[PDB]
Amino acid sequence: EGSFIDNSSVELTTRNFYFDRDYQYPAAKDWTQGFILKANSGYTEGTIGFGLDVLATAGFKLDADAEHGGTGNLPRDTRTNEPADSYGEIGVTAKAKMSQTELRIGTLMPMNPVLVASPARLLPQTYRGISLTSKDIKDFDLQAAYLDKVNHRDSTNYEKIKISGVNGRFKGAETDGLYYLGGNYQFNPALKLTAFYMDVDDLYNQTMVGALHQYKINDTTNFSSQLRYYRSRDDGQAKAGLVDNDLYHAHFELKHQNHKFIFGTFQHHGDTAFPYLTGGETGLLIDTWPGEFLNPKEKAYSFRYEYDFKEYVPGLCFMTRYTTGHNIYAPNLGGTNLKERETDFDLGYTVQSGWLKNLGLRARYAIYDNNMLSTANIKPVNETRINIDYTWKFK
Repeated sequence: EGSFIDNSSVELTTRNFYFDRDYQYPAAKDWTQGFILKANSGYTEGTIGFGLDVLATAGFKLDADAEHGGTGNLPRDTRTNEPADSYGEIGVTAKAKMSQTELRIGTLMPMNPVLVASPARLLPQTYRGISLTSKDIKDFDLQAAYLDKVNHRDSTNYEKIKISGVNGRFKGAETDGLYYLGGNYQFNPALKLTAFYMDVDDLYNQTMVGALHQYKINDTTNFSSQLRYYRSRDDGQAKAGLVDNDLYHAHFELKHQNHKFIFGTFQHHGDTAFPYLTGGETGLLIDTWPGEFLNPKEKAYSFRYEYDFKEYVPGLCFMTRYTTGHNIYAPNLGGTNLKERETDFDLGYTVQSGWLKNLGLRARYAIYDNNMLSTANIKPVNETRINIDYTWKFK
């Protein structure tokens, strides 16, 4: 009984994480230590191959006053509100696969343009469900899933999925489950086109379409164009209320030598905001941090620089971004035509290479403001994140 175990991988990340959200509601602030264990067995020999994945996860308090609770890093007692001394999920996934087409059941971590299990706090959020995925049809990279429960990043248990009522944009309310499906086509070597559909029962459905385009000029000098469209609405009884949003997101990139230069825009049309699920973020951006820019009717613009430092220090890498929003419609929260500001700074040192393969060191700072009412959930804030990740590889 060889492959299953000869090919198994076994990795253990250790993170030390400091999170502080300060306003001028008190600070939401903690210092925490994490442990993430992934064991994915190889595949059994045969026409069909069988396997077993394991996620084992544990967080511990280091300094965390109860009055600064509810960052996403520790759960908190629903009687007393103390953030826990410690906590841990154990999840398990089965696998089957012929060719390059696989089928999974149990803990899952979807990551596509409509849906993202959340990496953004100490521990990941997971769903449970069934996926199917396949690259066997030529040029098509596909995925589908049916998901029925969710385990949060700051919880221990599988709950029912539900929709965020942030800012009063929608009545929060829970579903029985959701599916997605889509993937993408490679049209020709420069161009690549994407399509998804996600139906969340009695809550909302969504259409995503898109296209990425590559164009090179030098060895050092490079440029891409991505144009996406998202049509968000109601499946059946619509227990959330009205959902009527059309989003257009264009995103361009010029890389020259070690520098990048990036422009984004969101353009919202319709009567409401762009909906999403609780305990996480969106499949729109890989991160955009405390400010999110999804208010109803909003028009927003984003500018980004990056600098890779190979020349001086292999592994070192820097970023900064200015993001502005407007014609924002929230009469409950102080007006039509409101606005949002953010300034992000981000410094990542990661050692690929060497005997410290996989050692991470990272600062992130954000300065977010608005002119909306103090009684909004998304509130003017200055957030700090520092983390120290290392990973062992036992096999």
